[PDB]
Amino acid sequence: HHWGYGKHNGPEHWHKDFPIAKGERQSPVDIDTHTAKYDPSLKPLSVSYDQATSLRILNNGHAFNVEFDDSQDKAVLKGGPLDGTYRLIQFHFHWGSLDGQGSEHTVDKKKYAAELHLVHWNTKYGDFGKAVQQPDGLAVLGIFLKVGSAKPGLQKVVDVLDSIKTKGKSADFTNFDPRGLLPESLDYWTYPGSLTTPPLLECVTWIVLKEPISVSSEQVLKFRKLNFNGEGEPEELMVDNWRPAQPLKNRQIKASFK
Ligand SMILES: CCOc1ccc2nc(S(N)(=O)=O)sc2c1
Ligand SMILES: [Cl-]
Ligand SMILES: [Zn+2]
Repeated sequence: HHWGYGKHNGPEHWHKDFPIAKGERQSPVDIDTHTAKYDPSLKPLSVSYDQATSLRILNNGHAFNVEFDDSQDKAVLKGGPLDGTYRLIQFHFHWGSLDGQGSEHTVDKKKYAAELHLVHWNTKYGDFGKAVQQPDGLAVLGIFLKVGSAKPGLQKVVDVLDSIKTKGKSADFTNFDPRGLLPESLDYWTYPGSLTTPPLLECVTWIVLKEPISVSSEQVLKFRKLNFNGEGEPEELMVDNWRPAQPLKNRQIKASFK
């Protein structure tokens, strides 16, 4: 066995191996724009990716991760609801089999075609492994993707996917600039949550941007050519690798705007 997104190992099954799946601060969640409240206590959000150093791209059987060198303070996220410095370690996406679904977070129940997750760990914990043992160990910047005009900055990623079609495959991926995946506005919603895939640890401060980026149908279609399976195994297209919205419970989503 092994958790996945299928009928017999999907999200509704995760709680068995990972009881925290029914926890008090699970992600993703639906973002009710009318209930979210503007928070003046939020400081300006700062995304500094100018010195970002990508190293490799990997198909881990659930999605593909563009990994970065986080041995030094380069690509960092700070400000907003965050206290201290968070360092970028990797980014990945969640997408659907159709344009009408694919995102994990939803806005007023609306599902986007995909969602980009830029993962960062709190530098005061030394490293990622230690950060995931803390309630404020991680910060994930989420960006929605809608199908429309192509996103130039994403093409380098889509063009390397052919080399990592199956689970376990990786490829060198240096000099990729994540700044090319950001929308114009940094307006966002924020709330305390968790990792959206096992181990589903509740160590994440979520920062979801309001403005989605546009990607072309051609670009997302290539995402859908990836495989969940390993080389030589029966083909199971990597699509719908998203977890649905979870109970908000005792939480309040704050807005950085209006
Ligand atoms: C220790 C294994 O590393 C992990 C495991 C799950 C996980 N989920 C996310 S997400 N979808 O951004 O909430 S990033 C991440 C890193
Ligand atoms: Cl299936
Ligand atoms: Zn994710």
